[PDB]
Amino acid sequence: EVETFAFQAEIAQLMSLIINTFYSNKEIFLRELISNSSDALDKIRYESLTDPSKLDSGKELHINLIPNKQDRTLTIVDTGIGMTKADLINNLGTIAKSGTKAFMEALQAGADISMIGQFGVGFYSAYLVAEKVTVITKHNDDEQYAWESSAGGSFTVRTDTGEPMGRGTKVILHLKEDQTEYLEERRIKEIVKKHSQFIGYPITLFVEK
Ligand SMILES: OCc1ccccc1Oc1ccccc1
Repeated sequence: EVETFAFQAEIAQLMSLIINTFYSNKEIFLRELISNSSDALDKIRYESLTDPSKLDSGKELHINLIPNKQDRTLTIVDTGIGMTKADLINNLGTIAKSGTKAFMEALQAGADISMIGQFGVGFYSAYLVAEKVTVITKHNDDEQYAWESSAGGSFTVRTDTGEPMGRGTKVILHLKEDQTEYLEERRIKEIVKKHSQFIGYPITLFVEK
């Protein structure tokens, strides 16, 4: 049972700008996704301060980076608050309509694409490097769902049949054929050290083979 949705016109416009604009500094996608994961981990931490049972779905608060050269995927996993089905459909918990508006007024006033995260739509920087993005998520108040989009104006949502997650979000980047440098251990390490060195949660870079 797969539901197919149209992006709001402004989000489709943001996504086409990210895909079609010539912009070499693509590596900031990882900073933006790690920052999103950190924000989601902050939220479940804050909720657990007054209700410890919110961590019954998992006490550990962390971020994992999993490259897979055979599948040509880079997966960013966190054990944050996760997203309900409603949040997934509503632009993955973002204020994407007003954020895109603010972002594009900034771009014509001297900003560049690397500043996307200041406008709440940093998730969509995934399409700097990915031809398709899958988002698997589990929130304490909902079931496990899979969101997917290859851009082109539509996304799908289905109940996830895969591995149970407990709580949190998994962003699977199906990389473009010429963006496989982001599967290389030394390149990911360099980017994490450059842009994410002060994130307040353990970031574990998995190795392969
Ligand atoms: O988990 C990071 C993440 C992944 C995909 C889309 C948005 C995300 O950012 C969140 C999600 C939920 C709460 C707060 C921030």
